[PDB]
Amino acid sequence: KPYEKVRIYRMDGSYRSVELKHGNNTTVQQIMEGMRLSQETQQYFTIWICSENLSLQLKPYHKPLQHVRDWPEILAELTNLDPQRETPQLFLRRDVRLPLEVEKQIEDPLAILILFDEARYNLLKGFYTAPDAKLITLASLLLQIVYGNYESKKHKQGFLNEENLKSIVPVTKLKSKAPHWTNRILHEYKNLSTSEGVSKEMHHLQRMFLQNCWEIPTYGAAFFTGQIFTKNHKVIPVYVGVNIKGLHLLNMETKALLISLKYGCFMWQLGDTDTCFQIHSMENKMSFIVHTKQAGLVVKLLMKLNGQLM
Amino acid sequence: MREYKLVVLGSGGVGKSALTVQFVQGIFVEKYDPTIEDSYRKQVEVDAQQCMLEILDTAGTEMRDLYMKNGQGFALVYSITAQSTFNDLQDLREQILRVKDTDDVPMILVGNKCDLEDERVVGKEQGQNLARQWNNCAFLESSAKSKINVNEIFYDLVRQINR
Ligand SMILES: Nc1nc2c(ncn2[C@@H]2O[C@H](COP(=O)(O)OP(=O)(O)NP(=O)(O)O)[C@@H](O)[C@H]2O)c(=O)[nH]1
Ligand SMILES: [Mg+2]
Repeated sequence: KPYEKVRIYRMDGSYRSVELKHGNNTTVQQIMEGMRLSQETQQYFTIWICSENLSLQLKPYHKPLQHVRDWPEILAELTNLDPQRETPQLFLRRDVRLPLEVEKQIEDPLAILILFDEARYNLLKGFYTAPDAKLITLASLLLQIVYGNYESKKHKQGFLNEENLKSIVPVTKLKSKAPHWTNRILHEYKNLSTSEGVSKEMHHLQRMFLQNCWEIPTYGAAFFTGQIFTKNHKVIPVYVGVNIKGLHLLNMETKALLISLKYGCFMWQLGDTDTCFQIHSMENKMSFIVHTKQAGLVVKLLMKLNGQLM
Repeated sequence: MREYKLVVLGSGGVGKSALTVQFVQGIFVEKYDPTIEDSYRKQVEVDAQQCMLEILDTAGTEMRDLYMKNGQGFALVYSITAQSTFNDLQDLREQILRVKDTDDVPMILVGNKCDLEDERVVGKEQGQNLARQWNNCAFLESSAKSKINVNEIFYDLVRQINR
């Protein structure tokens, strides 16, 4: 009769409860088996442990409930965060190792909706830098997906208010850019709806959204936290994004893209202190050091994802 | 955008997950995987307003008092194919009224698997009779497989919560 279980969340706040057949010794691989996912759907995702200010992808052999238990110690090892305020949860998210070439052929509706939800989450949080036109296109697709077909009666005027805009553009653009995009967004939204060449099947629209995200530099990135000193060495807290394309630094406060480097165009070195790593950018003779107690994790991921590339 | 806490209740195998997944994700769940406890979120438009539905998909094989405390609307699901699942719903209805301490609870009786006419055990008039017994409760026969009256389950609960 009795059994143990854990909630595995997704970025929309939904969750699935999974049986823990080996209690807190149950592994990530065992939990993934315990989901409602095909061997089709499973290979694209894995378990992450996430609190408000640190999200980490777990290995298949990790025991996630023990990482939850040990979160204060993990935070102390990897960060300088307030442990009390960080309560971690387990999430099903995109595997950072998933090659873009593999993702581009995905047809499975469930896999698509899971990737879509996660991409939308990143977009609205400001982690996707892109030109105004791309963001407008993404916003138009979100209107079609969330609201269905454009109807002049419902949408032409007094629809795209500041509350509504919050659900379709990055939070970083809401105040100064987005209010000037409404007519452009509405135009593309209307065009989607009235274009019979555009499939209105939900998974088709979600895949179109993903197709527009795939060329964004930070797409599919794992993010780490750190600091750089301006080259009077004023501190700039940063997000370090690592994905199958390369390395990306965002200003933590503004989410502004500070630099984006593709694999094969830069080198890295773990600092001998282990509190930082150095990056050397090519056809540039330019260098910088990122300070972070996640330096070891960053360099190991860079090695892995660079190693994957043919 | 108002939030609506909906709860899908009923015995094992009646199609609670299949209905919820069809509604939320537009996918028909073919394989039977007994639920422990799943929650879904879905924005929809009902009566000219955007509504955020939080749908609790519960275990039928067997936390219940808490589900009823927190829930604003309840879909009580049986399979027209299985008498016992229909019989099991009386006690759930009574439990909800006890926990809420009122008859005035948003609710809908759902006879699922109506695409399986060849296997029907519970007649539609028996379902209708039970709904009337329940203070003229809302009633639908649905199919998660054929997409018959799936959205209507959840929209009706939202309308009931709004009155
Ligand atoms: N033909 C048909 N089959 C259905 C329908 N709804 C569900 N099923 C099937 O019946 C089985 C059980 O469905 P499921 O949604 O898992 O039932 P449940 O009520 O969630 N079970 P539990 O309480 O154990 O989580 C599945 O094989 C599913 O495909 C329907 O409307 N028509
Ligand atoms: Mg179920």
